Amino acid sequence: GSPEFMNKQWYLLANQLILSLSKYEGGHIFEKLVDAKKQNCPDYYDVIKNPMSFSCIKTKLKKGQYAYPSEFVKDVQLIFDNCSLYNTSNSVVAITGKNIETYFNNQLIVMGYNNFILKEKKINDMLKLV
Ligand SMILES: Cc1ccccc1-c1[nH]c(C)c2c1CCCCC2=O
Repeated sequence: GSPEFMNKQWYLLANQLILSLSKYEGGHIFEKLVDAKKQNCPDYYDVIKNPMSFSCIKTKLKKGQYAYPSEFVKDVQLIFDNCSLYNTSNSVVAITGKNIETYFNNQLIVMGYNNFILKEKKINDMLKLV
């Protein structure tokens, strides 16, 4: 397809997808960066050195700071990885995090978003062939 047209497309799906995650059940705990004091987890940024939240990703989208479709997924997946790292598997937060992660990955399938990630790869090979 048209290269800039494609970029407009997956940008639209990303902005849609981050919004669905904000409204999904429990998504509000990933909306903002954790305030270690107000959540009384005062060791959070001793454990999590690469913090990420839905609002950070929204700002990147708004600022046009994603060059590839995989870069958006990587940031969302980072939220889920921080969540499972910090919270024990039998905790409310860990369980909530795995529920949103399953939903995010399934939206990637339903929305055709993964085809944009596949496209990104072959273009970079097509560029390697030059
Ligand atoms: C549980 C909660 C409520 C309101 C705002 C943020 C949170 C939250 N969101 C994450 C990803 C958290 C926490 C605090 C509990 C332990 C640390 C954590 O992973």
